Amino acid sequence: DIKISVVVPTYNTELEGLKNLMASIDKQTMNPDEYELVFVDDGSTTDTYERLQEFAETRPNMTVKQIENSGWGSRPRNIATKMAKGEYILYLDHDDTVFPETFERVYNFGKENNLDVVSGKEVRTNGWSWGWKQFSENNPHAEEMGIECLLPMTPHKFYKREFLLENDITFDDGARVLWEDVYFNSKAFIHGAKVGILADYPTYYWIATGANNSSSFGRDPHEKWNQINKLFNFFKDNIKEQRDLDFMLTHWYRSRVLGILGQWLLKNNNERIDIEFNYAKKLAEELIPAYISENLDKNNQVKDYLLRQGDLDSLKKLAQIDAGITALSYVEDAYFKEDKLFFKTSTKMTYEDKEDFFIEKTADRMERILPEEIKSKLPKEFFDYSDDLAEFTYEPSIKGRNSRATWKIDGSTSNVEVVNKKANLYKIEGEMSFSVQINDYILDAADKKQPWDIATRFTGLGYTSHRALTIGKILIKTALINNKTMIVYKNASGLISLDVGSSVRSIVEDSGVKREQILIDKTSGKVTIPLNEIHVFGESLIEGNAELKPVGISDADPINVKAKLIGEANKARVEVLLGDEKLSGEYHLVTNIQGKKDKQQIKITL
Amino acid sequence: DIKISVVVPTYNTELEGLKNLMASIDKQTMNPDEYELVFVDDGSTTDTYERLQEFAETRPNMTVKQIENSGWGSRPRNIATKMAKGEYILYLDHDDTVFPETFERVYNFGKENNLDVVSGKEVRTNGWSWGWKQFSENNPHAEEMGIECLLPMTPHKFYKREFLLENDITFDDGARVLWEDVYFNSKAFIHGAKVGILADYPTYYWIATGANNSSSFGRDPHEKWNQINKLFNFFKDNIKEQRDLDFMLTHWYRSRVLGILGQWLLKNNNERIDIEFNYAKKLAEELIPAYISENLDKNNQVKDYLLRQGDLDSLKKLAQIDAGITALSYVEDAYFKEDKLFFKTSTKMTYEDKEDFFIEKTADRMERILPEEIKSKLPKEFFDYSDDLAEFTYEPSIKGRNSRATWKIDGSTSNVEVVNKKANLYKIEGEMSFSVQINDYILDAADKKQPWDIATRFTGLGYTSHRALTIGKILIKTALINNKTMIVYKNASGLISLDVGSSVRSIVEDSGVKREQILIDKTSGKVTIPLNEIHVFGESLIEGNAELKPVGISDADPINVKAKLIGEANKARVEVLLGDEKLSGEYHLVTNIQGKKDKQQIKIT
Ligand SMILES: O=c1ccn([C@@H]2O[C@H](COP(=O)(O)OP(=O)(O)O[C@H]3O[C@H](CO)[C@@H](O)[C@H](O)[C@H]3O)[C@@H](O)[C@H]2O)c(=O)[nH]1
Ligand SMILES: O=c1ccn([C@@H]2O[C@H](COP(=O)(O)OP(=O)(O)O[C@H]3O[C@H](CO)[C@@H](O)[C@H](O)[C@H]3O)[C@@H](O)[C@H]2O)c(=O)[nH]1
Ligand SMILES: [Cl-]
Ligand SMILES: [Mg+2]
Ligand SMILES: [Mg+2]
Repeated sequence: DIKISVVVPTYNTELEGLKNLMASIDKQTMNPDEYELVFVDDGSTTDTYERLQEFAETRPNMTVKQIENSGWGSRPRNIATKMAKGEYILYLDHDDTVFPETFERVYNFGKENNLDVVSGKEVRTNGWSWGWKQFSENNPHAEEMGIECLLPMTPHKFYKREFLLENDITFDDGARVLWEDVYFNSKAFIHGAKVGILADYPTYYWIATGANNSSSFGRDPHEKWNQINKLFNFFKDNIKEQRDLDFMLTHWYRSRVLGILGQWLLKNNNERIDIEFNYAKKLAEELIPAYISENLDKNNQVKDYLLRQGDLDSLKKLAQIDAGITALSYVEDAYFKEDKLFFKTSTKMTYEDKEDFFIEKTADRMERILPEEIKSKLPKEFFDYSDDLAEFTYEPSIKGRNSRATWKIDGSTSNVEVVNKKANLYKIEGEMSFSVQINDYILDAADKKQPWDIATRFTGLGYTSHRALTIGKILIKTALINNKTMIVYKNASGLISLDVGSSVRSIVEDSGVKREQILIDKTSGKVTIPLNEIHVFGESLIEGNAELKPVGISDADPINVKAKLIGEANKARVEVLLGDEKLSGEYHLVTNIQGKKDKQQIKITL
Repeated sequence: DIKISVVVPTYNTELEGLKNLMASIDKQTMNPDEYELVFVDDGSTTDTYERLQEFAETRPNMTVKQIENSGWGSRPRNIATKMAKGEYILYLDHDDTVFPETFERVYNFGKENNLDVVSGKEVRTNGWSWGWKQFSENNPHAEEMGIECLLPMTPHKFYKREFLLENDITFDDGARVLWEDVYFNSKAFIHGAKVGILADYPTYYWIATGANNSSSFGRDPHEKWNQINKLFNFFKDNIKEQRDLDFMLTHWYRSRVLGILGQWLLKNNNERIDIEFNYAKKLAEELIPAYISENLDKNNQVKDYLLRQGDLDSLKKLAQIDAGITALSYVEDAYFKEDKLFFKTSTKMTYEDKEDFFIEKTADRMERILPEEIKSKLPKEFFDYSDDLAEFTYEPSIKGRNSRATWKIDGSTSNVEVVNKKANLYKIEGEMSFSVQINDYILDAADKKQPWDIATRFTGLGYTSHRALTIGKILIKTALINNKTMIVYKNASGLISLDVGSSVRSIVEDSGVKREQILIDKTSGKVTIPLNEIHVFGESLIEGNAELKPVGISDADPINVKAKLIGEANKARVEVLLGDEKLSGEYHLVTNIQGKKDKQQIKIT
């Protein structure tokens, strides 16, 4: 009785990625006798099928089958679903990987709460978030929130196999379609799936390669909007719950239809803009009710209005007025305190991190700044930000540079003010203070030695700016906290990074060394090297080593000796143990804690 | 009867650079009967000597001579100076050029005021200024200021030949030559030269190339500092007036000795740092008197005190703390009013255009923010800025992108405030308002069709930040002012540029067209294309042409037509006068005013 079936459609699969896929499944904490691997090759030209069988040689739970090419992943996933015998199915693409505890955590979460779909936290290579809303907390009763509980609607979730089979839930392969994972997840919810969200552990890594697509399907504007029309018609005809239908109509109208009416207009030729604008206008009139836009922000209500009027020229004019609106955060102070790293940051809305972004106070109204030729074409309520000045968000986030996983940094406090800069003009300014407990984000053992990058997420007046936290001054601060070496620093791009476990930087080199305070107890053979500036909390002992070379003998072998990085009584030191090495004269001394050597140029005389 | 002699030392000269040099000499407004060219070739490995003899065949006023290679430009200039016959000598290098009206303006200024040296405005390829202080106004009595009137001490000035001969002022001839033009200018002032500054017209273009400033001295630390000791010994031995000695001592101590104790410490290896620090310490103790440090700003006093204490570790920490301090200006407003373009800018001292730079208030002192380890080692007055919160400057400037010439924009009002942001911390914020009268900077004819780049200059607390003016939002605004097409815009690098004369952009393209208000007339064959967004001041009548080409023809060869951009009242228009040419049909209309053609998709049938 198999707990999990891994459905993997392959087609001309790149060999290295296929090997990484196999290693990520082999390293599951779940016992191998309790999951199943089903690979369906979709008529590959490469030796992919031969290699899939070569992989299946060593695995009594991996099944491989070859069919002729179907042009997409829908057909192989459906056949593999009919071949599977596990309780839950994971649709794993041939270029992705899975985190090592995914199978065990997901199944126990699904079995305990009797879930039909488990939406586990998904990681993507690029970006500072993915599912920032939906992956914010575990929710075993997520389907009570509505169909939103399945976003983002990738197919990389865990589905109850008998639920799919009893409701005839398959990927649309009889027709050629984009967003097949959106159809698949919506059908799952329409038939009443009990959904749970597992957000406290990264379950799936969706990897950005360089060859994600090479087909003629979807690249032209006519096929694109044919697919968009088919998706909206699918919602209006199949979603029976009014709340769920309104969510899907609002979410997809805002992102894919109104989404071409902003900066997109500045990145495309007039021939393409004219084609897509007419399609979008026609869809709004034909499929999108007027009430959908009443629950949108002021800016999206402006785009919706001008779209239905065919006033593309005003939209182009608005795209240029809006070009560059953003909110970058600067570090006001960064310091360690007890076992945490503390930050104080500040931001404001600007054009491209330069002059201030402004709104106007006219009478009792807080208005968007527009030329009077634009304001004379719009309902006056659509550029009035009065009822929106308290809807600002300002939050920190972190991202592991190895795992690519992103997390919100909890416990932060912020405050956004609408301040009168000059005359009747108002700028928007934010301040925020937060701390980082690095253990919150260390889930796999690999996470203990990793660089982390800090970012801030600012939303308001309809704009969203999620950008790396930055600092102008040189920032280098080290800490030895409960056996964790930590270095917060301005990296070479001017952004804020945090190294933990000497992944990229040397804590001895960044702390400095009191050279004139080095002690040499030659009877015990112990060389003590006090570190200069370092925040030490708790007791630490990190084993490492060091290298000695006789000065002047430039070709000499390193003399390998043991070393210890010690934190105690809020001081840090490196102790080098000479041991049985007989030494006489001056020597270069280089410490090697956690695989990172210092550049302090230490010389001792023995 | 020669007014100017042009001394040109040559050595393996690039042909194109020499041809440009010869071209800029021929362009002089002065009649060639009143100037001469004296070339001394320092024994070139290339054909440079035979190229010089070729240009001198057609010009009777050019003398060419070759010598054995001396290794530097000092000896060839000295030899050309003995054979020159003019009243004034200009030392011109084999990779530079001269502005068209230099000879005439310099001689007239020098002869009117009986000057031994005319220090004319020098222009460099890179940077937003050159001689920002000395080249700020004309001064026929510049020697009243002291030896400072000759900075920057390049050899690219005009020297009365009789004055050089009578005082035996020659270029330093040696096997190891460095800053020879500093000695030459200093010796000129030591011998009591009447100096005049010609600031209102750019006289010399010192060009940067791919082969500049590559020699053993200045590339090797031991020879570099041996030359620095020669220069300071020269100052104390030869300069006799205390005012001039104090200036040269302070200037060169600050810039070349203390100048390695800042950001230089973060760009060099510890081996070279130790070598040059010990040289700098020994030189400060032996050649620089103690009172010299009292002429310096607070940050330089700190560097001087820690240098004499040999405290390199504190200096390295201070450089780390100081890294990135700057001041970037943003456009708060930019608009055309009357005949000028108006700007409202703002700035604050920051680290790399990010978080604020702060100073800290304690009791009655405005202190630099420093760690206690360093504050404990410093005299208390040296990190107290309170006496220096008054001496901020905030000024605008312009640079011609073709001529490379830089100018200060006058008439601006600015205000720098020290603002208590939070707690006891104080930031430094400045506001500025200025206008641009482009006729101020149009001197030569080529200056009419040029891009102009705008910059701001901020100084205070010992920092100097001269950087391009920048804007984030899309900025495109056009103007037609007294027969001038002017377009202020954000360029491809996010900086403020002003195109005058359509050197980059089509003013019709950026202005828009009232398409429905196109007045047609077969009575005279003149169509009228009104312009939408443009600031029109005064009457304008620009000349140009246009084309007419039908729709959808394979080998469509257009027909050329006359066009005129008209500026009348507060509105602007294009008059594509046809008269008599072709027949009818659906054609296009691409105007071509001042060599720039619009792309607004105009069709007339
Ligand atoms: O003719 C084909 C083409 C693709 N595939 C399979 O389709 C999957 C996705 O292909 P991939 O190269 O990973 O595309 P991506 O763009 O990275 O994948 C995203 O976009 C796809 C297209 O919508 C979705 O199917 C995926 O779930 C989604 O992660 C893989 O298992 C392939 O083997 C086939 O089996 N046959
Ligand atoms: O063996 C040589 C080498 C150079 N030169 C001349 O030296 C002059 C300056 O050299 P250049 O190639 O122009 O270099 P730059 O770095 O541009 O020159 C700057 O730096 C020089 C060294 O201080 C000064 O002499 C110059 O005036 C100054 O413009 C030119 O006229 C050369 O022909 C010679 O006569 N003989
Ligand atoms: Cl440009
Ligand atoms: Mg993929
Ligand atoms: Mg040169």
